[PDB]
Amino acid sequence: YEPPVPTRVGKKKKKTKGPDAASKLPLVTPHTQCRLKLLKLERIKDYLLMEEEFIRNQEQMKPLEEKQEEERSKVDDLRGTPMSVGTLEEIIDDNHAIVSTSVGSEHYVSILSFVDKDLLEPGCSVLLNHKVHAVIGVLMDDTDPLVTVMKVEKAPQETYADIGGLDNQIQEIKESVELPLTHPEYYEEMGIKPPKGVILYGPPGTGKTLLAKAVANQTSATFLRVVGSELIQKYLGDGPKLVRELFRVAEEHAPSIVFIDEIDAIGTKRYDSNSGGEREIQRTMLELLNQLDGFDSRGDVKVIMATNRIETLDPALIRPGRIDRKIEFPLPDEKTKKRIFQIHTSRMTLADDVTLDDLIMAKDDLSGADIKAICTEAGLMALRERRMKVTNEDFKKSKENVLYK
Amino acid sequence: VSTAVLSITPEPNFQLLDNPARVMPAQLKVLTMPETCRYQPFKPLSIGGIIILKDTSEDIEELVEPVAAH
Amino acid sequence: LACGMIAVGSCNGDVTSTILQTIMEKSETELKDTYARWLPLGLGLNHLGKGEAIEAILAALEVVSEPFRSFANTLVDVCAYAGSGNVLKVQQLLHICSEHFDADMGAH
Amino acid sequence: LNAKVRLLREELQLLQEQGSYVGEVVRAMDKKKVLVKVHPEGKFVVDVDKN
Amino acid sequence: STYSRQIKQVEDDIQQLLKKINELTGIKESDTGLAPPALWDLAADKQTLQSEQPLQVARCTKIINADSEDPKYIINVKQFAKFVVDLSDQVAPTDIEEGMRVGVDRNKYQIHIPLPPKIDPTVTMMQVEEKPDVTYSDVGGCKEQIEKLREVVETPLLHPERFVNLGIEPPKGVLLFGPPGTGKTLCARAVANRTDACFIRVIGSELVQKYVGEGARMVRELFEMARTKKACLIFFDEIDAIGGARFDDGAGGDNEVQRTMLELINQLDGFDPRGNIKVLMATNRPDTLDPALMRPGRLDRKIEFSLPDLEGRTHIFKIHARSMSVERDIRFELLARLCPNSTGAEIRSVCTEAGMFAIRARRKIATEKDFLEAVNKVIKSYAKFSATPRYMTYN
Ligand SMILES: Nc1ncnc2c1ncn2[C@@H]1O[C@H](COP(=O)(O)OP(=O)(O)OP(=O)(O)O)[C@@H](O)[C@H]1O
Ligand SMILES: Nc1ncnc2c1ncn2[C@@H]1O[C@H](COP(=O)(O)OP(=O)(O)OP(=O)(O)O)[C@@H](O)[C@H]1O
Ligand SMILES: [Mg+2]
Ligand SMILES: [Mg+2]
Repeated sequence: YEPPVPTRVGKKKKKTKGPDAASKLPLVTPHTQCRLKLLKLERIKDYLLMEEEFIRNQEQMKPLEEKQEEERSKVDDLRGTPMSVGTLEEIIDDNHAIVSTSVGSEHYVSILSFVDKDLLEPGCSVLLNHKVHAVIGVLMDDTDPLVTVMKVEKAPQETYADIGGLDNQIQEIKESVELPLTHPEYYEEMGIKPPKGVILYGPPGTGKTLLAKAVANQTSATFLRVVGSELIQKYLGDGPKLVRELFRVAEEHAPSIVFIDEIDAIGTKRYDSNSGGEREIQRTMLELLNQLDGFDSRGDVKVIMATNRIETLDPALIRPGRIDRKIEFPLPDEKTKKRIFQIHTSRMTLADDVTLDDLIMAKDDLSGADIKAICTEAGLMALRERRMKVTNEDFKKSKENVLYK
Repeated sequence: VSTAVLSITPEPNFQLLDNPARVMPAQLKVLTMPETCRYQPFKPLSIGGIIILKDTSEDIEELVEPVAAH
Repeated sequence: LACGMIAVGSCNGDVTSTILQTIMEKSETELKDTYARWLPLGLGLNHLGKGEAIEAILAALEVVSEPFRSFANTLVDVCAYAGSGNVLKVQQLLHICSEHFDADMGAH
Repeated sequence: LNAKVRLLREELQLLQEQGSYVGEVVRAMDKKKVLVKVHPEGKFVVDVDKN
Repeated sequence: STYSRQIKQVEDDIQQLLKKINELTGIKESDTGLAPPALWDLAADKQTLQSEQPLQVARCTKIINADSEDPKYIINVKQFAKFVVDLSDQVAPTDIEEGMRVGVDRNKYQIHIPLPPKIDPTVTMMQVEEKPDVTYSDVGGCKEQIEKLREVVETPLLHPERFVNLGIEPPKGVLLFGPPGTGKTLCARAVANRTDACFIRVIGSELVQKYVGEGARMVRELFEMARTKKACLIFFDEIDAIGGARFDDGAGGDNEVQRTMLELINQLDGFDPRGNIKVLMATNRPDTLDPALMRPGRLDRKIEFSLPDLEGRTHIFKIHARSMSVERDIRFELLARLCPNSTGAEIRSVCTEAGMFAIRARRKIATEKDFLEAVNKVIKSYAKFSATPRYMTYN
């Protein structure tokens, strides 16, 4: 006896996912409505006419058994009903595989011809005949709930115009997560790949997450948001597993932007639910190191990290190649404070006795979050008195509310 | 179809039934021989069955040739 | 094959005439051999990419016995329209491919 | 009363017809298919009755 | 615009034609894993469904009376049962051994086909099937390191005849160590690109498992499936995730990870021969590795990826600025002199930031001033976040 030899190279499925399939018509150039585009379109049309006539003839003199609807009905009969859902454990041969049913019992069954053999990889969910357990299909796995958790379905309403004073920071982040997608020709003509990673660091409330929201508003790439503390799991190896799956999902929806917000919180916070102590956190960090810049080839995945404690991060995590740009978000100056106050009171109906110049120096260490909280709480005080116009007394109470106590 | 053209390139209201006539039980009430025929039935033609026919004329007798059993 | 390769795309009269003479001199059973398939090819190589210069050649090939005549005609016609993108000739070729035969008759 | 008697006699044959599994629907699919999870028996891709 | 009406007419005709074609041929479903109908061998599928019976996977346990002509085989059919069966007439008695997986029928459970050993799918995916896009030409300043790595991990596989003749046993283990960004994983990717044998990439964090003994099981299965190949390479990136030194801290501090590391060590050099596996580990913290793991016979070669010297930094600058639209008189030697202790990653970032400075000024060519500003921004301004000064104490 000799073991079977597969004809397919490797054991993994085809990398390409969600293509145009048989509708991959040749890209006709130029897009301008000229006679050359017209001639190329006519040529495609003549080839389609010839194809249509040939296929019609062949199906015309094909036997009654061999017809498209008849062959589909025969495929349905071969599959039968119900179609059990098992797990592809191993691909023994091109048309033979070991599959395990839901009851944990394995079977050496045959893969039928109509199965999409390039969709078969170990661990993939397959559909088997109920009686003979032969592989009759591959089940398109439904989106994981975790896939839904990361993905930002609706773009945030905060735009770059809602950010005041962070001109240089906006430029630096646009050069790394927005310009490479909108205008890749700059980078291609310059002969450089775009800056790989970006980390936004600064005191709390300075606008790091606001800039990430603005990026997510004006991005054509899938946006995945993960808090650093979410990477701390309750079981050993579950942290590295979560990081690995997060970047796998990022690779699936390429191009994508991975926003690991509050990354330092993975290390600055210790929870007793974490079975492993600092060592499991270190293993999770090593997995993150591999994902950021490691052996596996990375697609069109951009990583944005934010933290108010960058001194607590492992320096190998933010090393160049993993995080190329380190964008600092300083506490706003007077011009930026005035811009922030005008931004957050733009929809407000301020009173004539309210001046933003006095509020500009409510505290020396005033941030954008403090200003927004001042405005929101002043509006709340106006709401308490059943008013739509916010008075200077409302802002005065706001300052003693949010900043103090 | 040829090659694709490329870019360049009045029931009647009565019926005469012969003799013998396969007549329905319902047909009897609606069946009556033509008036001008040389034969006239003894019983009403709606009765059915074997009917003797009075002969008005004494011309040649155009009888019915018997058929042979299968 | 050689004489076609020397005179590829040249429409050489001598090579065409001698290839036609060799083709029609062979017996019908002799043409069953697949090496005879090379005789039109060189002929086809003679008129490679020439286009509508094969009509005289096709008329000459009409007298050849079948099914070798269909093979030779298809070969020379294709070689004449090689690298031209003429959708009409592709339509003719697909019409030839349309009618399938239940091998010997289906060589072309 | 006769309908009651007839239904009673047919009920004996009906009760011998095998019972139906109870499953949870994961998602509907094309061609009137449904991905279900039978209570102890994992997942299945089942057809849908015309009714 | 004069052709626009005809453009849209022919485009709609083409779309209708494509839909019509797809009507007769196929291309549909794709959620139940259906192949295009052009690949449907339905008659052969029916013949397979009838003739080719399904086979349940069991494990042979004991052969009774193997010497005589009636050998009985005790098989353990997974979660199903345990049976005493006999081989089918189409299987040689010497083709079934104790402890190996077999496939049996559902009627009499007679052994019908010996089967490959069970391997975890996560272990199976660890083998590299798409080689990286990095060659040895993309690593600068590591001439001696690359030569030492190649003469261990590539030369014995390429030309074994040069070693057997002289009774020479080549080293079977390499540890690449150095500060972050120095090129350990880059050289590993170059090896995987150039190699022809089976290459398996293992990240240490992937060997950490929830349950007790699972990481050791993954290591065992990794070396089992590595032994099913004539020649194999295993890459252990960031081996310090599981390769830490054994210690006793009163409690069970890192006991399971130490057991995983011990299993890896036993596979590398234990009672049983390792095989033709040539392992390769990269770490930026080699001081934390266990002394038994850092021992010849498990890690025979210790290649240090120290920071590049002046010539190495100039070579890296040339490598990363090769496709740059630089000016004519870029003094790359001066730039290499301006960053004394800098990793290759910092040099790549310097090149990228010089290009970004040129792009931001709407210029298609990066001047020397742009590279100087890039050096200031990367080497100097970002030096607060440099991993270099802390990590050369570890290396
Ligand atoms: N420069 C700014 N201009 C305008 N609004 C700002 C600015 N900085 C902060 N804000 C406002 O403050 C809110 C809260 O700030 P944000 O969450 O972005 O800060 P952060 O620096 O990411 O803080 P943390 O470190 O706490 O995560 C934002 O939603 C935004 O409305
Ligand atoms: N010697 C070198 N020659 C050329 N480029 C280099 C060199 N060393 C590093 N680089 C560049 O810097 C990047 C650093 O990534 P790399 O995978 O090599 O780091 P590493 O040494 O594995 O780091 P870590 O210890 O953090 O895993 C490489 O991808 C490459 O672009
Ligand atoms: Mg935040
Ligand atoms: Mg590395």
